[PDB]
Amino acid sequence: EPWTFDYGKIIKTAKILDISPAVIEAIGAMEGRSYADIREGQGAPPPPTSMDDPRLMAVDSAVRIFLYNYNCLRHVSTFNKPPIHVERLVKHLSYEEKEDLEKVLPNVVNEYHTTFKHLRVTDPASALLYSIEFLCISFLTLYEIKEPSWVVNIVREFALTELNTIIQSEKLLSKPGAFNFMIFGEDFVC
Amino acid sequence: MKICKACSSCMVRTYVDGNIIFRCSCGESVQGDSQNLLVSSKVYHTGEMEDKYKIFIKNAPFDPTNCQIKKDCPNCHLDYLTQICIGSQKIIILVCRCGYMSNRG
Amino acid sequence: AITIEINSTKFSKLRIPWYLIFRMFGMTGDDSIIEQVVFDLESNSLVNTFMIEILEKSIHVLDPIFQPVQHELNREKIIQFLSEKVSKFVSNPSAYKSDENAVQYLNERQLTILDKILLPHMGQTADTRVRKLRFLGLLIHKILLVIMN
Amino acid sequence: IVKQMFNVDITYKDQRDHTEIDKLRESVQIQFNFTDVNIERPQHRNYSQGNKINLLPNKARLCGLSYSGPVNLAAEVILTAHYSNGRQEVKRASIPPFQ
Ligand SMILES: [Zn+2]
Ligand SMILES: [Zn+2]
Repeated sequence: EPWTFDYGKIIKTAKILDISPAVIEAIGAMEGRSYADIREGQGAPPPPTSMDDPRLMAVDSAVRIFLYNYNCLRHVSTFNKPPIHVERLVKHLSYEEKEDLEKVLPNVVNEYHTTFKHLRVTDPASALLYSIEFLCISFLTLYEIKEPSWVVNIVREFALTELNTIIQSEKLLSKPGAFNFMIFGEDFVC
Repeated sequence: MKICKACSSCMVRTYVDGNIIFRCSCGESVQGDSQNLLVSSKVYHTGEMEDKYKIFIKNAPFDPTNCQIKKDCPNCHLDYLTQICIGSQKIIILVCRCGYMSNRG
Repeated sequence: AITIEINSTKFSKLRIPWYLIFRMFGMTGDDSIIEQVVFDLESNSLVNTFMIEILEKSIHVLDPIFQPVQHELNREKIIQFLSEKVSKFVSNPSAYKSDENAVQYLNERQLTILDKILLPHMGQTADTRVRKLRFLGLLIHKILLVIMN
Repeated sequence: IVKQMFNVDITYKDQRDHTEIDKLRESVQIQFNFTDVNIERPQHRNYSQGNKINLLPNKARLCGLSYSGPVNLAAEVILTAHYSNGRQEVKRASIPPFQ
């Protein structure tokens, strides 16, 4: 099945998470850039031209952590002690409801890995755009869940927290602002 | 190994139900019978197998430091052949740049 | 366990699990990390089988020092952990975590250090991280080739 | 080696607080590189207060001297102060060549 880039999904995701659309497209490209310039689209690197572009791996890693945490959410019954990011969303659910999470929640992986590898070895810019669009599509699919009602809040909060954590992690690799260098207890900082 | 379909990760084997139950750290299970009944492998004559010297044997005719003998090639009828001696059994292989190989190799 | 220890001016005498080096540069998928070593994940072969068993075993081996980040799939957390374990001046491990700018500073310093002292002959900028990962996979492949005699 | 491998960027904690700005300041960042490096031919002084003259290797061998040439360095220092308000003050000084 042919794929084409859809910037509308990124626009919608930015609207949902209140961040600028340039923040989403800068995933994996925030290094050596202040967040103020990132959110305004200033200094955006040109699209990748080789399969050895670290941006492709970075966006693939973001999609991977999203999918990993989603699968962790869909299999809480397996983990005797579920992960903290998932634990706080299943404290008010019964064992029957936790077991029902596997079948209720849709699988959003689709064919991401094979398509991404094919694009990476074929079209790096298409690979990056596809990874970002896939992340946005997965977030929208998790966000636009209406049935059953007892899972809508869970999936919505999980998707919001997951994408916010992803953006923050990509933000945590950007240029730091002014701060107290002596916050690390020591006489010197290098 | 088995790669998890959601997150590209290796999954453990954990034979429990009379078959292999591939468990991932993300909770995914694949069952996966038939193809993965091989648990352990060990080849005891490595360092002397065919694929150890495959590239070398392919490149042997073009290597100017390889021994040559005055023997006719049955394919292109060159008067000389490259002579190789690999392994602890001293397997003699005659090769040519035309692609001829002395049966073994 | 397959451990990689990088001895440089910035830091030394620290054995990191091999897959964590690949994860810090964005290559978090185990299949892609292992593909750097075997060069083909869907080839039967004979060296590929042996290498795949070794790498699969090495991924799951528990490390005493890098225990918390061993199963982490987010590269920012691994970079932060390495920064804390490497930086001389970070003697207070909890105070700086409150400040986001401190975390960003540690991450940037660690990324710069890694780009400068991890295979500098293959490049010293951030454009050659994936090429460095390919070269590291090739080195591990050669070592495992020697291992199998 | 001097111009590329010996760039300094170190931030030190402010140790003085006997002033309002002194309490405001908590760190100063010292940053300097070297711009000109040159090694001359071995020299020596005769008068102990005179001009340096060429030191020939035989004199160095006899007197136990060192056949060593002067090293002249030129550096550019950038000092940056930090305060608890997000601003920074930069004092940029250029060091003239010195042995
Ligand atoms: Zn998984
Ligand atoms: Zn022939």
